[PDB]
Amino acid sequence: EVSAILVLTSSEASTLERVADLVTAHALYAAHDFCAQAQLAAAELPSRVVARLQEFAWGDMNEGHLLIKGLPQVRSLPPTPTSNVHAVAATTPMSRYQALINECVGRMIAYEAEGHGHTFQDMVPSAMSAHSQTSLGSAVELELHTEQAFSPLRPDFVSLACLRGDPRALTYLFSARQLVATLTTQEIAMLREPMWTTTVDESFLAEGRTFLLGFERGPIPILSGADDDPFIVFDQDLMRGISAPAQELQQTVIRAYYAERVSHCLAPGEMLLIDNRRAVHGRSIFAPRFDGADRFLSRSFIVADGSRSRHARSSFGRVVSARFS
Ligand SMILES: O=C(O)CCC(=O)C(=O)O
Ligand SMILES: [Fe+2]
Repeated sequence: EVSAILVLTSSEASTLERVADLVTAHALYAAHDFCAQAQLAAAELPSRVVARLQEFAWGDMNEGHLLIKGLPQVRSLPPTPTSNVHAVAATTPMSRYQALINECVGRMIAYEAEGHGHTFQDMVPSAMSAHSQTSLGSAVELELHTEQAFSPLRPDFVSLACLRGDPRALTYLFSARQLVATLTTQEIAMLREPMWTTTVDESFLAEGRTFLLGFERGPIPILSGADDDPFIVFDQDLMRGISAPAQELQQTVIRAYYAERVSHCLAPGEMLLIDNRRAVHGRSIFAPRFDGADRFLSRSFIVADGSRSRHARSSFGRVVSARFS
């Protein structure tokens, strides 16, 4: 299991519910005002909660993730949308609770090329099966990855709030610290070498869309940073080793992930913060019904520094333009 857990008491959950009334702007149509109101209102959250979130945000020895339990109950939840294009989560009370927690940690951001720049994306099963694929997506394991491995503007954190869970849908987490503990000195040194080229994810592609950084990037290393607190960039579908040993080292990371990954089945009222520099994530197979009661998460992204993406956004805008990813 996860172990890095923050459990809100009923009094803390009640304070959070009250503080959410200070966030009144439309999350989709006035994203910057919505996020700025959440950042200001987050000062009213219980100090014990704020302390834990700031410690996690600092990063040093943070475990790669933070699971938050005991959020106020999801009460009049609409049916789970059958597609992930509606942005239903963005108008629920859970999205306000998620914004308050997010804005303690850092600045919320969105990407034009990822779910049409929605402040909160609906993470719901897709019935879609493209040419290469032999299954709709939930029918296969979502492989270990860091979010936007190809992009220097990738989020620092991935935020997932659970509206409806599925008991067979396990979220898998595996930290860069867990990886390094299983490797030899030589494997660690090689993972720190720029031996992997990156490719823009197919979902980021569009007619007439050109990326300033091109379609193929790198070579880049898989590991970087401090020896005792390494950062990881990984994605087997979008990363190709420049040589046979670099390709074999990707397999070594995958085997270590299967051996050491921790799992958690997200349930209503829970929120998971993933440190996108310190951990990789994945998801098991599950069997959605597309009946209105399927697994439904609200996903959002966090960056420590909004100035790093200013060149890619408009003034008082929260959306990174596609060509800059
Ligand atoms: O469905 C999950 O548990 C995680 C999905 C995922 O890859 C994400 O949140 O980026
Ligand atoms: Fe992901």
